[PDB]
Amino acid sequence: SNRLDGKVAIITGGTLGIGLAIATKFVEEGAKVMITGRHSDVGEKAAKSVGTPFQIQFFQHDSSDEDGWTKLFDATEKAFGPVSTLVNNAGIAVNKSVEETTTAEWRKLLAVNLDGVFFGTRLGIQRMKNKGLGASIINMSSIEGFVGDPSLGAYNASKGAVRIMSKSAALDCALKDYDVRVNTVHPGYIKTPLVDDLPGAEEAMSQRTKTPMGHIGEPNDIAYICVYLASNESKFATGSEFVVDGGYTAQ
Amino acid sequence: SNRLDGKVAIITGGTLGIGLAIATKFVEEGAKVMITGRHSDVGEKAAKSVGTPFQIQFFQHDSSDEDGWTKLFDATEKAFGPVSTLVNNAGIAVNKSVEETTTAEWRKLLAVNLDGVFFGTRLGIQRMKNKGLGASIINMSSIEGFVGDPSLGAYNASKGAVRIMSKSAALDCALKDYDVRVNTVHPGYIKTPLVDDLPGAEEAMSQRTKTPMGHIGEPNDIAYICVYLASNESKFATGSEFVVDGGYTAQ
Amino acid sequence: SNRLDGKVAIITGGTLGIGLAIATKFVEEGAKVMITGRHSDVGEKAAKSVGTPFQIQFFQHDSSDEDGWTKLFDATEKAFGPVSTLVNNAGIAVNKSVEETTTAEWRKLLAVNLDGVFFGTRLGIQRMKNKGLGASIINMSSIEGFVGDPSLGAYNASKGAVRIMSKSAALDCALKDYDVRVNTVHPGYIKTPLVDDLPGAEEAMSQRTKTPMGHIGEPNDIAYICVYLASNESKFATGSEFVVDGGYTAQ
Amino acid sequence: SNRLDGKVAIITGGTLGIGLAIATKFVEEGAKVMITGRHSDVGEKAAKSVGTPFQIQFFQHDSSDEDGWTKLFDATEKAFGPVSTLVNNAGIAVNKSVEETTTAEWRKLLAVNLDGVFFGTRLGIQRMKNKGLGASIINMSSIEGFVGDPSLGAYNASKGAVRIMSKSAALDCALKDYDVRVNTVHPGYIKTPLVDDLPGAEEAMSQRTKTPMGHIGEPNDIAYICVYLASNESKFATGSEFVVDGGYTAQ
Ligand SMILES: [Cl-]
Ligand SMILES: [Cl-]
Ligand SMILES: [Mg+2]
Ligand SMILES: [Mg+2]
Repeated sequence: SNRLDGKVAIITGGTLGIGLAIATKFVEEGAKVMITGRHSDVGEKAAKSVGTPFQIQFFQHDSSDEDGWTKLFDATEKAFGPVSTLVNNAGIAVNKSVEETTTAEWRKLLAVNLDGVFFGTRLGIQRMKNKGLGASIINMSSIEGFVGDPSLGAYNASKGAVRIMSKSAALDCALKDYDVRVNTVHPGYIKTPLVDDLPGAEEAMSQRTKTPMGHIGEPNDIAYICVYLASNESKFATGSEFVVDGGYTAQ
Repeated sequence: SNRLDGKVAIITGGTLGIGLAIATKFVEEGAKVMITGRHSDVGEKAAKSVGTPFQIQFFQHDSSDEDGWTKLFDATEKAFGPVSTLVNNAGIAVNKSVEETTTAEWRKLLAVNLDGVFFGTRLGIQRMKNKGLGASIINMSSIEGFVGDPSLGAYNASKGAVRIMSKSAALDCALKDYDVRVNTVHPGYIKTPLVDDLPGAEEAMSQRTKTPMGHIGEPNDIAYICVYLASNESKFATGSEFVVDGGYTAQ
Repeated sequence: SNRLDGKVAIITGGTLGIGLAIATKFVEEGAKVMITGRHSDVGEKAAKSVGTPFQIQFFQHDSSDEDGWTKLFDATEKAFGPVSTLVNNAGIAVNKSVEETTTAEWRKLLAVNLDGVFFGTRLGIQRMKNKGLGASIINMSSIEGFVGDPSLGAYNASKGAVRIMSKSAALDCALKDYDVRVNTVHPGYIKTPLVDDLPGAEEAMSQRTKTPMGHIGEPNDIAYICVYLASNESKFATGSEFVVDGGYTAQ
Repeated sequence: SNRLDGKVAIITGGTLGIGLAIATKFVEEGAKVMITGRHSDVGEKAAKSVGTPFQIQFFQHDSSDEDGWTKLFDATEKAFGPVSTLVNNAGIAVNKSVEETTTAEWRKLLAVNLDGVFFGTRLGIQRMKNKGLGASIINMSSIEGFVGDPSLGAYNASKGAVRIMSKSAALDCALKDYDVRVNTVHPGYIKTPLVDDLPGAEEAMSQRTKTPMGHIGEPNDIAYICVYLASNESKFATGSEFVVDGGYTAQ
């Protein structure tokens, strides 16, 4: 308990599923949290469901929106004081092979999944370096950052990019003594309402040729590894990849 | 707090350095612990330094000793009840290139670092499967399981072996619904009394071309990732590698 | 000899350095080659230096230019018949950390290094599937696709993207029986006239803490692995990463 | 043609399947070859099938036999002159999970697959260093060196060991300017008479959930990457992993 004492976290895509579980456990461990999402309806309800505005607030933002990133860091500092912790969790999927990806689909997915993580990482380093915060940037980088999927071409590109860009940022922050760590988290298949809304999706993901455990994960599985990485417990972990996938990548 | 409620852990090489830190944090999180080591003098003192014999005990054992593994699981069950958690941390180093490794050095190091982890993993699966324990085997597998070191040839062999053997065991346990997870932890350079006893060793390990953070870790850095992996917080993590190395492998 | 009998290859950035060496060895092994580059002065001289217009031609192209990719495949087919082989070699570097990367630098580098490899791979699959050509797409994906560099943030993002996007494409082509393979090549540091023009670059690259061989490579080092991947010798290799780096990533 | 001009190669387990194909292509490319195997009936027939005793000979040897390794290098030097090239191909498999592996099975498999590769690599470095031979050690390290298989526990241990031990040897040889390269080759599933003798093996290996190409490879698939690694074409490749697996590890 109090594993995130004094921390101030931004969690992009924090209004549902994995992001909301990360936000929930972060508040339970003593962090102040600003969650982001595209929809005020979802986001204001989500913040209130977790805690008071002294614990957690919502900021409406598309991660692809560069100017919005400045507003987001300014709003979080105004509410909670200097930001110590950034979880770049916002992402979209296109269910196309490379061959069948349109240029419009390619640009839209990279704008959220890659540009957004770049904008957040770049700004996070500038705003959180050299303040003795034990600062931590956690980039969501998928099992699709390790292995290909024939029907997730653009998503694979974005997650590979996040995986190695995060190492670059980890190294620069370490070498310059910035007191900022950067790591990637790689979820396998996770049961969310969105999976539950697609008939047969969980059953397909639970086949042993996909997930050896024969079931898929829950959002708290990703929340717990994020608490470790945001905490000072992980002060020697930087430039690392943390996989939580039911054995998906082990075979 | 109470993150290892009800757990019963064996930690090999648990009498000093990283193993002792893992044992200390495991007891602090509510686990019963049996630590092993070659020397009764070190081991009985270490157990008493951490807690009462109702919390932690010592069992004298060389991990290379196959028959001793049976005695160790029997003694732990007699003291604390069924074992839920095994940390295979016992290991030795030979400071020779492959070229300059004698056959006697090769066999001695593999007996501890590889045979020992095999004997512990094999027995752990048999003893901890199908009991609803949330069982977890944590194999120590080094940054030397990912990258070569020209003067650690046999050690590199042993750590590569542990890395991939652990995936095999993770997959079999997952596919057979055994309720046993197997993961590897990969420390970079860690400050211990043994490092402190070698003049200039910490300074060499802290050079940026080795450890980008410009310093080395402390035993608690490895203890915290082991608490996560032993706990039910990591119930969807199996067959994964967890690196805590100050950026060593990121460059 | 004749290891690329009947092959028709496009090599982007084929007018200089690594691309020119690949083109030279491809023509030697019996391939017909279209090389691309931004500058017709360089490109027309380069094609004539290697062979006759029945062996090798130049097509002026920026790999970021989507419409130009269509014209490039059309021109290659007109000159040499159906394309069997694509080497996505064109690339640029920005020598900035993630922190210091401007948005204009980010967008410019991703346009060439990521968008261009996507446009080439997508069009390559569409044009070379189901023609019994033994088709092969070779993506240049850098050692910077495996490890971070603190001063190559955008470059690392682009090379990690190419690494995993290529696996996606490899799998879709294999599962659909397209007779198209996709693989990545990961050069370490290679001596080119351009490296010769950067004072101290080769010397810095040649430090044992960077390249263990204590020297950097030459363009033919990359040409020879590309001949293997373009040829039918590699008909069971798809979704693989081929590193030629002097030991850079082994430590 | 003549890609292995002047080379003198030892190929362990060179009398059947993959080893025999490597030997066949090595002789075709101008190498002198000593093949090893346990059975003189098979070995003498295999050598005569490929070439004359001035091109290729057989030496009876179990790779687990340390004293026999000395006699093998002595016999090869006597027949062909100084050895330039070693392919550590000899291997055995036990079809047991870690849980089900007997100690006798463990020790027997490690004696061949790990001890034998150590004995060969160590002796190879000692005999081929500092002779200007362009020396090359190629270690067979399996897709089972990258991913687990629930029913290949000891095999996975041995192949992970070879993978990382080879990086250690590569680095020491590079740093000491020995003119010795060390690399690993990782075959996927390969059709051999031995696979043909296991009912349903090829069919199981050919499922898209195992090999995405929907078929397995042939021995020449491994021979061609070994020619590249033995030749001076690969003079900048050391400490690298070369996977030829039909897409097995890409998903
Ligand atoms: Cl040009
Ligand atoms: Cl034989
Ligand atoms: Mg490195
Ligand atoms: Mg896989």
